[PDB]
Amino acid sequence: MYVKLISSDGHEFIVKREHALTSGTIKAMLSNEVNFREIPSHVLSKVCMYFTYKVRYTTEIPEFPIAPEIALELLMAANFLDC
Amino acid sequence: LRSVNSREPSQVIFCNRSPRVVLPVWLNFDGEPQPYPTLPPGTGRRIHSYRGHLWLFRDAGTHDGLLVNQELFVPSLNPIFANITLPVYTLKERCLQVVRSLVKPLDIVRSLYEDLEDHPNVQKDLER
Amino acid sequence: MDVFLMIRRHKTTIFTDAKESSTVFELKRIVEGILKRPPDEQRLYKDDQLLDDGKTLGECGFTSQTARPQAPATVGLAFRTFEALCIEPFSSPPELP
Ligand SMILES: O=c1cc(CO)c2ccc(O)cc2o1
Repeated sequence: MYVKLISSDGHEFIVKREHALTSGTIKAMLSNEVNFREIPSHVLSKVCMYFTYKVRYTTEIPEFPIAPEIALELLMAANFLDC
Repeated sequence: LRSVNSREPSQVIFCNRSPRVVLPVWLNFDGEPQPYPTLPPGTGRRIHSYRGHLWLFRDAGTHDGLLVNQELFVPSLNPIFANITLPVYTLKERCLQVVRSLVKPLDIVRSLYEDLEDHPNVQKDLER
Repeated sequence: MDVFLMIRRHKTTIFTDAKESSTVFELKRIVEGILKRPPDEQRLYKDDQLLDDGKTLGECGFTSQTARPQAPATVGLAFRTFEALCIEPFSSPPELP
């Protein structure tokens, strides 16, 4: 089972349902597509990468990389999604 | 939260399986946090401790929390291995860490202003 | 071993994993369940190279240590004559404050 997370610029990210349920905000928006008017694609793609990263490592754990150019926007999205 | 004055020696290996400079912290017999010399990433150190003693570990530069043997490390009866690793930070806290390291103490909401200023701190975690 | 992938076409991106020993055709079956298109109407690409249905992902350079969860590998997708491989880039981040 998969869900669709659409960024503000139209990009359609298709991730597993249980991966998206990590964020409580997304579960409320599903209860199956979610449109994010404030999150561009270069931020939402990192969020989905964090879903896989979180489910896999929850062996030695590597650092989750965040480029400095996307840190501020990813911070706002993570704060809103509470993930 | 204090160490037990057991006087029973316990051999311990501080093993840093993290990309951070680990700062070991010993909680003395009055609960006060005591810092020890830091461990570069991927390096180990055999240290002399005692049974019932309390150890926690942080990032030496930012005091970010770290896990030892998946929070508190208590040397037991024999050496004991203390595996220090990166936890799975929340995406928000991980973002706060990166922003903290690029800006000195932004077009962001007022609630996130206080989050950036609420630095990780040993005394704050001890009350927790 | 698990490899972690982004299967991308146009403005579509699928985050999924697969075994390093699984085949290109078996990956097309995964796409089939999601996008409702049979494998015969699918072309898979590593960069610009067309992938053969019988070759394993590991043979095609999708290894567990390069296709990581926090940095997944990109597999190009193209639907069917066959369209040309088109992958819309992600938006650009702003200037550093
Ligand atoms: O990626 C983003 C970027 C912004 C603003 O740049 C943003 C703003 C509010 C919000 O609730 C989420 C957001 O997510």
